[PDB]
Amino acid sequence: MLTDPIADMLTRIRNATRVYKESTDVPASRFKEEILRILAREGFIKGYERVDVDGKPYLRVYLKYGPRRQGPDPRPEQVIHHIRRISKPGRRVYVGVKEIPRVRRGLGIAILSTSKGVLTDREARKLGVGGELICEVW
Amino acid sequence: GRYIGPVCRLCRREGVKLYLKGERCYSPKCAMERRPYPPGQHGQKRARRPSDYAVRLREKQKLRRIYGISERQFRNLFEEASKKKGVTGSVFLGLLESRLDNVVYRLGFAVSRRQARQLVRHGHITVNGRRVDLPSYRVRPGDEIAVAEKSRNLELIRQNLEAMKGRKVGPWLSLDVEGMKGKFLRLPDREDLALPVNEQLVIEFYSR
Amino acid sequence: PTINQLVRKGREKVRKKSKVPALKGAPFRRGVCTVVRTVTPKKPNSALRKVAKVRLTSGYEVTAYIPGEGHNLQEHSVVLIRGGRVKDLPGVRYHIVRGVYDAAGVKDRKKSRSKYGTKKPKEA
Amino acid sequence: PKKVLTGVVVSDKMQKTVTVLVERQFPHPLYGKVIKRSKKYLAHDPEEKYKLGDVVEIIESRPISKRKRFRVLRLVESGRMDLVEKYLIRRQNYQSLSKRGGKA
Amino acid sequence: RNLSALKRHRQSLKRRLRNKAKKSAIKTLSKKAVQLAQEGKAEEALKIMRKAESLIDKAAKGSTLHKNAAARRKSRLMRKVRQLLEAAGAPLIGGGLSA
Amino acid sequence: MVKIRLARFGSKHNPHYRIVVTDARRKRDGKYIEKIGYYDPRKTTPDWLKVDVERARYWLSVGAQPTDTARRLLRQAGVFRQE
RNA sequence: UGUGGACCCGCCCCUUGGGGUGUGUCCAAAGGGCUUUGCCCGCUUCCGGAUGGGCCCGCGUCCCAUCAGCUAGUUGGUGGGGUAAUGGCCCACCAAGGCGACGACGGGUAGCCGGUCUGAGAGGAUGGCCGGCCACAGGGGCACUGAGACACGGGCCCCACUCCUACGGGAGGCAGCAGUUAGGAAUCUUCCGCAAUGGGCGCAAGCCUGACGGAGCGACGCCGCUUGGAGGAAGAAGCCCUUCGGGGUGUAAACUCCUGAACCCGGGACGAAACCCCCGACGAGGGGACUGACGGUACCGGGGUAAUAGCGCCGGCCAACUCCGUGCCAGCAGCCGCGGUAAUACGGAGGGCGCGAGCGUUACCCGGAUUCACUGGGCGUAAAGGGCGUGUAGGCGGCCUGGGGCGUCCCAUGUGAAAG
Ligand SMILES: [Mg+2]
Ligand SMILES: [Mg+2]
Ligand SMILES: [Mg+2]
Ligand SMILES: [Mg+2]
Ligand SMILES: [Mg+2]
Ligand SMILES: [Mg+2]
Ligand SMILES: [Mg+2]
Ligand SMILES: [Mg+2]
Ligand SMILES: [Mg+2]
Ligand SMILES: [Mg+2]
Ligand SMILES: [Mg+2]
Ligand SMILES: [Mg+2]
Ligand SMILES: [Mg+2]
Ligand SMILES: [Mg+2]
Ligand SMILES: [Mg+2]
Ligand SMILES: [Mg+2]
Ligand SMILES: [Mg+2]
Ligand SMILES: [Mg+2]
Ligand SMILES: [Mg+2]
Ligand SMILES: [Mg+2]
Ligand SMILES: [Mg+2]
Ligand SMILES: [Mg+2]
Ligand SMILES: [Mg+2]
Ligand SMILES: [Mg+2]
Ligand SMILES: [Mg+2]
Ligand SMILES: [Mg+2]
Ligand SMILES: [Mg+2]
Ligand SMILES: [Mg+2]
Ligand SMILES: [Mg+2]
Ligand SMILES: [Mg+2]
Ligand SMILES: [Mg+2]
Ligand SMILES: [Mg+2]
Ligand SMILES: [Mg+2]
Ligand SMILES: [Mg+2]
Ligand SMILES: [Mg+2]
Ligand SMILES: [Mg+2]
Ligand SMILES: [Mg+2]
Ligand SMILES: [Mg+2]
Ligand SMILES: [Mg+2]
Ligand SMILES: [Mg+2]
Ligand SMILES: [Mg+2]
Ligand SMILES: [Mg+2]
Ligand SMILES: [Mg+2]
Ligand SMILES: [Mg+2]
Ligand SMILES: [Mg+2]
Ligand SMILES: [Mg+2]
Ligand SMILES: [Mg+2]
Ligand SMILES: [Mg+2]
Ligand SMILES: [Mg+2]
Ligand SMILES: [Mg+2]
Ligand SMILES: [Mg+2]
Ligand SMILES: [Mg+2]
Ligand SMILES: [Mg+2]
Ligand SMILES: [Zn+2]
Repeated sequence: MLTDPIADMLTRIRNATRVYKESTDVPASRFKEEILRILAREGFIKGYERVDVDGKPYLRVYLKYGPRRQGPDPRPEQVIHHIRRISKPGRRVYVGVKEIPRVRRGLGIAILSTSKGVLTDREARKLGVGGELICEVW
Repeated sequence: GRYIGPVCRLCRREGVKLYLKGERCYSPKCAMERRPYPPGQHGQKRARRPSDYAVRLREKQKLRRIYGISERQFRNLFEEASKKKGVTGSVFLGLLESRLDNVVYRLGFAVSRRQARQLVRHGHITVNGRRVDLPSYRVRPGDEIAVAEKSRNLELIRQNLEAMKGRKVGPWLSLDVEGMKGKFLRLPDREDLALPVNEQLVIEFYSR
Repeated sequence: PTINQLVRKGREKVRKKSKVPALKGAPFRRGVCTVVRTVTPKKPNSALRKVAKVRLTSGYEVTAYIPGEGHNLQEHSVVLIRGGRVKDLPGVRYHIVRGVYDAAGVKDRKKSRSKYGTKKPKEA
Repeated sequence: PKKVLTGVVVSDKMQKTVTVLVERQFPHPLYGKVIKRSKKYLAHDPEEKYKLGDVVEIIESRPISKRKRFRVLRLVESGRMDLVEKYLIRRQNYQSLSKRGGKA
Repeated sequence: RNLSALKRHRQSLKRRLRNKAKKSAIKTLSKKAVQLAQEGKAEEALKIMRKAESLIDKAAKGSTLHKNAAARRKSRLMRKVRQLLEAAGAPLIGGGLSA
Repeated sequence: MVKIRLARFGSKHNPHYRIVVTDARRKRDGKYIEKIGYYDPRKTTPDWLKVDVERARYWLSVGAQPTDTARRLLRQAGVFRQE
């Protein structure tokens, strides 16, 4: 059993991208999908689609990179240079609207889970609500 | 403790021409002439590459040396500029320039700063009417800095104000050589002051 | 350590050991001599460093040091202690204040006169 | 407002008095983790109407004795000795850490 | 030395004595009644209870008992007497007792 | 009883009181019940005595007793003027 | 006398002893002054306000587990005592309980707070002055009187100590101001005034008020100010260094002129207008009267003299170097390290850097020290994985739906004194 499914998915992606995979698979759960729906919209990934493997529900996440660079090590830049888990079991984190952090002077995001649903640090700020600071991406 | 000692000796150790002497410093004999090297038995010997530190320690000594102010006061003013909104340098310099003794020198009632400082201490100066014998008095925008009435007949004040006829004054200031009055129009902008100092290094020295 | 562990035991604020039990850690402490023997420097050095055994008011009998070119301390000389070790004499952690009590101040001293307790020379 | 608390009846070995164990969750002041914590209040039961495993509300009352400054307000849900259980066992291993011979 | 605050002490003792006396009475008569009633003395029992009630309310007149201290006193009395006459009493003088 | 009096708040040789409702027993510059004004004896500013006749009246009505000086300052502000 | 209120009981409304009502019982008082035949100051009972306070509750509040089990008034009843009042607060009787690793009990240390200092912050440290609360008034116990005390300048007893002792027997308590003495590295005047603010009492006049308002002493702290300004040699003398030509101190001085701290003379405060008194009603309102400790002080005006400088440092860190003396000596030394012969490091000197009525030292607190790491650390070989396992409490939990809404989030509102 995974101790933290969300921290798992965030990683499957972190890992997949360093070897420049085409897409990685993560077991499926609504919450996980809601998160993807954001990476997707915020442009951190090409997108995700629901598949099945050996009968079990997964979430094919199609990753995104940059252009093949020039010089030694022509490996593309990362779209997702960073994707780190914050509120975790054993150490939950909750922020008030006036406390939602501003990721990378704005250039990045933060995904909270509010009672108004999963949202980015702007989306939530705008709706004027805070919640559990799920992760941080940039 | 306003120093009270050799002043052309400070221009020499400063490498830069400091006009903390007023007259004389404007005529071939400034001591800086025929001795652009620091005062001392080793003055002329070749200098060693000053340490990042020194470069700032000197730079501050220069600025402060100019307005002839104690480090005690100089610091407390800098710190005040640290709290105010705006480029600390622009506020620091503006604040140093608001000193009554300094303003007096500007309006030319005195050839130097130390002469001005005395003209302040001996009541020869007036702010908006009443006198003020505090060199540190801060002149805000809109004050009329004049010469003490019962003082306008002093030989030192005559030839000093006479030499101001025809001479232009800082843009932020206003002078009326007739009635011997003056006007602190506005806090000078960095631009307005052309000091031989990079305050940036100063903000850095007090940032240790 | 896990958060649970920290929550469980937390971190430990380690304390500071006073390297000068001049008790009450007071600025200075008064004492009377007992011995005025001389001592020999540590490894790298050699000389005849001057030391005094002071029986402090703080109920402490400790070794002080007598700084300066030369002194005048004897058996029952009351002196003032100030703390400050001597890196060449292990066990000598306190300095004795020249110019206080029976401790005369270094005569004919022009430089660091403030220390060594010596009045301004009346240069005519 | 007279404070109202909710806990489990861990004991009724008293005449008109029940021990109510109340729990409380909250973030750690420095470590953030949401920690648990509890305290037992001696509630007043004049008609000894409540028994072990009853979850009752407790209400801030005017003093009935030392230790007793609370009265049993009502019943929330009954019959859950599963809770009493824990409290009991937490006490179980207690008397097994000293000089008794290690016999527990 | 010397401080005429001694006058205060001097006075407190006369007060201390005056108070002490009014109470002794009350207590002494209060028992008296809690006794006749205890023995079912319908009339003479209430009777005294009435005088007690009085010295009580009276003590409260000034600063002996005062407050609701007198009130307690009375309550405990009219209470006890009524419950002790609960042995075939039948209140006769009907002092401080309601039908 | 409760009172309306002054509380010394200036500085040496620079007295500035603070017309205030306090309990008769408290300190002078102690903890007050409510501030209702201020007064500058040396009248160094065109504004050397503000009062708030409303509040002043509230307390008078419920028992507050004013010092002689305080009553003077209250009157100057017309706390008791009924005309 | 009974407006009323107290108590028993009943009923009603409330709902832990709140409010109402009925019968019965119980309970009031003080007089004084005149502008004397009615005003004033008081008095009594009751309801209410206002202010102050008691008691109770949730949560928070240092170190050691080399302190792990503690308790019998202990825990809870019933009845009583007691109190303004709840309560083992106390008591009689009954029941057998209560508390603890979410650290009981024990040991150590400590008055708590608003705040203060320091830190980018999180945090660390701290609680002096001023304000709030609490506790104590030589040590221990106790109650009396009172609206209130278990009462710092009230009382009683025991104890320790000191003065009186016609030796039986007494009298005392500065942690109130000032002062003395002792301890210590160290902490002030046996001050002036009640003028002002505040307090007690008095109808008032007024009295009392070491609360307070002032002065005094101490660079102890902070801020302001001074010891001068301008001109003055391709540069005195002296001291210094010298590749002996020179180079340095230095425009510094001398010296000319100018302003003129100190100090002298004249004037001279604000803080004070109320209380009181007269008119008016002892009201609103108007009129007058007395009242400054600080102080002849501040401040104003006139006159008027060039009129204190010091301390630290100059090997790297760290701003500033030469000569001489000394020779592992004498000595320096925060750390690294300097001295056994040509020491930028000792001592002196000239010179120089720093700061300046101060400068340096010692002690102590935060910082730098992400060097206890929550923000913000680690454990193969640097300090660090438990010799291994079983599994107790505990921490932690996969995918979908529903209820609840404790955690979490949001809104409004109350609170968050003053000082800072
Ligand atoms: Mg030291
Ligand atoms: Mg005496
Ligand atoms: Mg008797
Ligand atoms: Mg009646
Ligand atoms: Mg009734
Ligand atoms: Mg009822
Ligand atoms: Mg009735
Ligand atoms: Mg009469
Ligand atoms: Mg037991
Ligand atoms: Mg009772
Ligand atoms: Mg009982
Ligand atoms: Mg018993
Ligand atoms: Mg303990
Ligand atoms: Mg203590
Ligand atoms: Mg830090
Ligand atoms: Mg700060
Ligand atoms: Mg802080
Ligand atoms: Mg604190
Ligand atoms: Mg305090
Ligand atoms: Mg109290
Ligand atoms: Mg004593
Ligand atoms: Mg009493
Ligand atoms: Mg006394
Ligand atoms: Mg002594
Ligand atoms: Mg007075
Ligand atoms: Mg008065
Ligand atoms: Mg000159
Ligand atoms: Mg002259
Ligand atoms: Mg008077
Ligand atoms: Mg009249
Ligand atoms: Mg009038
Ligand atoms: Mg003149
Ligand atoms: Mg001179
Ligand atoms: Mg250097
Ligand atoms: Mg020698
Ligand atoms: Mg030295
Ligand atoms: Mg050598
Ligand atoms: Mg050195
Ligand atoms: Mg040397
Ligand atoms: Mg720093
Ligand atoms: Mg740290
Ligand atoms: Mg490490
Ligand atoms: Mg090894
Ligand atoms: Mg190892
Ligand atoms: Mg192993
Ligand atoms: Mg091992
Ligand atoms: Mg082992
Ligand atoms: Mg669980
Ligand atoms: Mg789950
Ligand atoms: Mg659910
Ligand atoms: Mg909730
Ligand atoms: Mg508010
Ligand atoms: Mg505030
Ligand atoms: Zn020059």
